[PDB]
Amino acid sequence: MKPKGMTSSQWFKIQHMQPSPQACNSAMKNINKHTKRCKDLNTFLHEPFSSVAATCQTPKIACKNGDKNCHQSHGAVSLTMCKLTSGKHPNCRYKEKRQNKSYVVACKPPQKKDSQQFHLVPVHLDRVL
Ligand SMILES: [Cl-]
Ligand SMILES: [Cl-]
Ligand SMILES: [Cl-]
Ligand SMILES: [Cl-]
Ligand SMILES: [Cl-]
Ligand SMILES: [Cl-]
Ligand SMILES: [Cl-]
Ligand SMILES: [Cl-]
Ligand SMILES: [Cl-]
Ligand SMILES: [Cl-]
Ligand SMILES: [Cl-]
Ligand SMILES: [Zn+2]
Ligand SMILES: [Zn+2]
Ligand SMILES: [Zn+2]
Ligand SMILES: [Zn+2]
Repeated sequence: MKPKGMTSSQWFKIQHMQPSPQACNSAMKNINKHTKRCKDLNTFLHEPFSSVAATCQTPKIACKNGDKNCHQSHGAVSLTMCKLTSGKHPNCRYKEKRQNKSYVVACKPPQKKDSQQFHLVPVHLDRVL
């Protein structure tokens, strides 16, 4: 789970930002280190953060929860889905699936001491098209 006191924007970066692609089994170790149990599924976006925060500028659309703070990407990007196939921590073994799809992020204003560069930042990944 997201550590107490960490912002949602910062968590989003840890969980999903992977500008240079990494193998799932390596990359999922840093996702799995807070619970030290194997996360079942995770998607990594192979884009610079600034390009994902730029998506917060597209027209507002409904998230999966019904709230109108989601935003679709301008275009498809490279991303990797990781899916747990076996193991127990620290042996979380994943099957990867590399894809080129658009995505939808939920966005909110930055909080606390988040950077001031972006007036809306991604706080969670809402869907992959
Ligand atoms: Cl997240
Ligand atoms: Cl951390
Ligand atoms: Cl940590
Ligand atoms: Cl995910
Ligand atoms: Cl990043
Ligand atoms: Cl949602
Ligand atoms: Cl709400
Ligand atoms: Cl293509
Ligand atoms: Cl998420
Ligand atoms: Cl969601
Ligand atoms: Cl989805
Ligand atoms: Zn940590
Ligand atoms: Zn709401
Ligand atoms: Zn997430
Ligand atoms: Zn959502």
